Amino acid sequence: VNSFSGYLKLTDNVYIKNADIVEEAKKVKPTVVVNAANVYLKHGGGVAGALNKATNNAMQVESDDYIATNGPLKVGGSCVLSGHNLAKHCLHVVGPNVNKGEDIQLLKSAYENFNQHEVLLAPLLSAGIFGADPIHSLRVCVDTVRTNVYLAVFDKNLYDKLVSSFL
Ligand SMILES: O=C(O)Cc1cc2ccccc2s1
Repeated sequence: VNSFSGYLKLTDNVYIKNADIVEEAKKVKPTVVVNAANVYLKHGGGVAGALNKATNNAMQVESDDYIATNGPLKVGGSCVLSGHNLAKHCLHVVGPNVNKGEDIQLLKSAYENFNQHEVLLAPLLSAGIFGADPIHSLRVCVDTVRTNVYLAVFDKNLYDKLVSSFL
């Protein structure tokens, strides 16, 4: 038993809710919140900006130190950093950005990072401003992640569409 509330069950291990991931993280304070990162950990917009804004920019300060030491992530890759005021840990995962020309085939590699954590609060990787088809991203999630994933879909209309179209 855990602390997540009002999620629809999609599969044995995947749950979904129409929720702001920031508000969800503040309420639940999960062990792991997933950030929809880029390889530079430049948290300008979307989930990264909203999460970063909610940390008062501490996520970006930590991230710049991480990049200065380690260099950029790989598309499909991840790193674990602090969750600050939102979670124990933040798993920064780089899904391919279709709007930057990145290969959508790397989405499965991105979701494999979630398997290193027993429970995660996560967004829909490569969807929204990443340019991928969110229906596809949910299918790859369900077909790749074996650990317990709580998907927070921000967009109301998109949440309804994902549930109604889910096989
Ligand atoms: O939750 C949503 O509505 C769908 C989105 C996924 C995502 C990923 C990165 C950046 C923004 C967004 S919006």
